[PDB]
Amino acid sequence: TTYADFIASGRTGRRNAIHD
Amino acid sequence: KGSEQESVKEFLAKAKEDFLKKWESPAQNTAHLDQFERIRTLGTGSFGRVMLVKHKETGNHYAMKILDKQKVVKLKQIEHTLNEKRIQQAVNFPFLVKLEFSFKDNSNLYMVLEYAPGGEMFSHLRRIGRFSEPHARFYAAQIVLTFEYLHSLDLIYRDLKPENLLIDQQGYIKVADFGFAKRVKGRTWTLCGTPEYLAPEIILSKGYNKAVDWWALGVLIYEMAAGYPPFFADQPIQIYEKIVSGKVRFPSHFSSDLKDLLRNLLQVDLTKRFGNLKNGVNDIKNHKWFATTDWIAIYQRKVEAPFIPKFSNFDDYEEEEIRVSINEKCGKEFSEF
Ligand SMILES: O=C(Nc1c[nH]nc1-c1nc2cc(CN3CCOCC3)ccc2[nH]1)NC1CC1
Repeated sequence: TTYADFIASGRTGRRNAIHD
Repeated sequence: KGSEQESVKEFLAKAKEDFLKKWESPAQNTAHLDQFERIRTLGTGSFGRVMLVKHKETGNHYAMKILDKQKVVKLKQIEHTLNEKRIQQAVNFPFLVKLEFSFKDNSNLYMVLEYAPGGEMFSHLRRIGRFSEPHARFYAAQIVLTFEYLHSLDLIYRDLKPENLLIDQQGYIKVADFGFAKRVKGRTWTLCGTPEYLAPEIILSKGYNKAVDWWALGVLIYEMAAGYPPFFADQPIQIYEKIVSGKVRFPSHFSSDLKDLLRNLLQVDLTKRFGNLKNGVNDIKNHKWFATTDWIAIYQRKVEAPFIPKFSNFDDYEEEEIRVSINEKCGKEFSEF
């Protein structure tokens, strides 16, 4: 499932902005 | 006509006049650090902790954002930080976090924010998994009205995401963190935002406008309703490939109304993206998915929130005292703060 792929990913915590 | 729309245009006209007086004459140096009892760290940003504080002579609680001046310079965020404070002290809207006080010392800038006991939508969203559409719609509607307000002031917000939306004691949203907000008529070029939420024209170095905020609303609605964003991967670079690919898939449980609103918000073609057309914000407000929404009732907070924060409960941090240097750092850079 897509949910399972998300939860196993590295981007489930708070996401930093990019500053270039 | 449009009796509704005429009442909108008149409210915005008065709001813009309030904003412009404050935009041209910013509040400055309205408190001092020793007036605040520092209770605990609520969270962190790029430039320092955000602290739960109590204003000593009123007993009110605030969230005090600390910004190390040298860290701001080193990240080349001086102008963005000056934008942030100048814009935030000037706006006034139910769903915007208020900048109650600001000041600086030798080491830091301080922004004393209105405190939302519920914390960040992000936390509750990840824990619960996803919001049902009526729940997501409640929040989306507040963002719709807030972007209508900000965009009428020629403000672009540029960092919509659940991390930046606070839940107040009544269950309503307050938009926090104006670090990338900018007052611009016409186009701008800064590559800034959060990868999952970047509009395609940003990734493509194309020059862009307020329409990036409407694309970002599409991401937020999707993430609230799905429990994951429409474009994700382990590396931002793979995220950007998907965003510009022109492709998006919706969970099987998205209503067809929801899918239609999101196809017009997550439109890579600027000329077809909702919010950016001839009717502007009203192609969103008058969309099917929002048919049950009483926009005025939302604004004056008459609608019952689907979720009220549990009336201790913070993530623990190691807590250290603020170190103020003996010499002023970066004084000229932040003179107007
Ligand atoms: O400006 C911010 N926050 C706030 C501005 N005004 N009010 C806040 C605020 N920030 C808060 C942070 C928490 C921490 N919780 C941890 C567990 O999950 C829920 C949040 C709780 C209540 C909070 N209220 N930035 C966020 C902390 C990094």
